[PDB]
Amino acid sequence: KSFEEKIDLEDTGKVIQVGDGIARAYGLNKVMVSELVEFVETGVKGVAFNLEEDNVGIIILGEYKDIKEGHTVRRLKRIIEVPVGEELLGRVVNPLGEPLDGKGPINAKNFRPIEIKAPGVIYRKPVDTPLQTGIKAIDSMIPIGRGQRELIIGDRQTGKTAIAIDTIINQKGQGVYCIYVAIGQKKSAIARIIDKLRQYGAMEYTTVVVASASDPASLQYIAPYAGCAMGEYFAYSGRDALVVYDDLSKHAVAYRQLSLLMRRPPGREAYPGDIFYLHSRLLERAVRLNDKLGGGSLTALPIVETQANDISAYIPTNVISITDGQIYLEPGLFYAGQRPAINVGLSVSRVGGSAQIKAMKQVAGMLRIDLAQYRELETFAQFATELDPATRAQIIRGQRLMELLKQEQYSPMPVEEQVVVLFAGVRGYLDDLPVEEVRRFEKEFLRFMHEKHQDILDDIKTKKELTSETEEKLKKAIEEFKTTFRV
Ligand SMILES: Nc1ncnc2c1ncn2[C@@H]1O[C@H](COP(=O)(O)OP(=O)(O)OP(=O)(O)O)[C@@H](O)[C@H]1O
Ligand SMILES: [Cl-]
Ligand SMILES: [Mg+2]
Repeated sequence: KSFEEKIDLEDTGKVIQVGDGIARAYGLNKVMVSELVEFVETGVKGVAFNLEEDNVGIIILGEYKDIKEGHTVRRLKRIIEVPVGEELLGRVVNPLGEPLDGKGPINAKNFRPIEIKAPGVIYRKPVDTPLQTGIKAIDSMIPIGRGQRELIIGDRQTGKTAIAIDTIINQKGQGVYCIYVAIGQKKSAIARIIDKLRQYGAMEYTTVVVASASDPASLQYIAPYAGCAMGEYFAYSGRDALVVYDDLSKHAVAYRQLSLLMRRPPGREAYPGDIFYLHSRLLERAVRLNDKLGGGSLTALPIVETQANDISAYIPTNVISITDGQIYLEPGLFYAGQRPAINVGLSVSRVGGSAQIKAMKQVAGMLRIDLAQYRELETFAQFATELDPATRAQIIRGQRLMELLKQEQYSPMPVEEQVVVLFAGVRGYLDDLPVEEVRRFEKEFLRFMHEKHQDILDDIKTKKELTSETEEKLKKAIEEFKTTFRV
């Protein structure tokens, strides 16, 4: 036994490469992803991010300058935890839960691990309650239900963050705790977003997790897992949470950079790319739980950035496949002034449709049909030698409906208002106005409804359907408004 191996290879390891806040270890054969380890000599801790045999990747938490090749590493057998709960509402934190807003310590009473295994179907029940974004295009055509996974995808500067942040702003009074995860964005941009969340009153029920462009890849990589945990605190305690991952494209880039920081062991240059599994694990944690587990939910809104609208690229293909629905944004729409720049024909939300309230179902069906007919006709309309009156009417209706789907940033709309405005459209009441005046008509109409017909809005709101009685009154209110509207 003069030269026998001294260490336990399952729970103990040896640093074989260290630098730029990362280490690679021999041993630690039984370590799991996101498990804490300790560098014995220095007392510093780390978190496992890669389980390659005898080449385990470790994110060093804190001072890495003192860690040397040959140092012993020991499993702590604990998944790294973050503070979660009410104490984080109103706060801006990094992925480890440290405050970044100057408001003092968090003093959290609860903690959760950044990784858990997503519960199986036995623990879930069907999505049955809406998550109102307050954005007409989505709430009508791409309804989201609480517990689902909805992708927001499109090129840079198409309005992706805007949808997400407006959705958050709209959760005031909706009973939804919100977690906004900024991954890889510039500090300056993130600051602006936090300011808007503050200004529009969202921070009361919102936690912002930041790992900026200037933060290490390691923090960017941990960010969404920490954010999910923070949301799970509510989901698993009979409450509803929404977590925004902005964005998973930058997250994939950070995970890739982490892997590239250490060199490959000689004679093995290709370990598999499991970014698909990383995002799959993250998103499966969106859940609609059963009654025995409290009935709460966690809705996920991952964001993916495309290049040249290439939704066939790798990350896009991955996340499209592991989400229940997709909202597609496009630069052509954006540039034409169709904002939000959502392609409502291509976008889809399977699981949300049944959860959508009845009042909205009552107007979304016709909307969808009218837009379908419009887009068919637009195939050839501009090259038609002539179009009959009926066809012209269908085009006009369609142009009016598209105009109604335009909406300014930071202005999410109550569902009952969406309903009466979309009713006016689908029923033809904007057909005789110039298209350029639809926005104003909408603005003036809704003032008019509060001023003279609040009881209609109240009824739709309370009943969540448009009854025949209220429908008739609505028809008359619209006609009444038109009476005085100045074209
Ligand atoms: N509904 C809207 N109406 C008018 N302008 C909007 C709307 N939504 C977003 N914008 C504006 O369009 C621009 C792009 O928005 P945003 O940054 O949310 O898009 P993005 O896809 O997240 O871009 P990035 O690639 O920078 O993350 C911003 O200047 C934003 O203020
Ligand atoms: Cl911990
Ligand atoms: Mg963005």
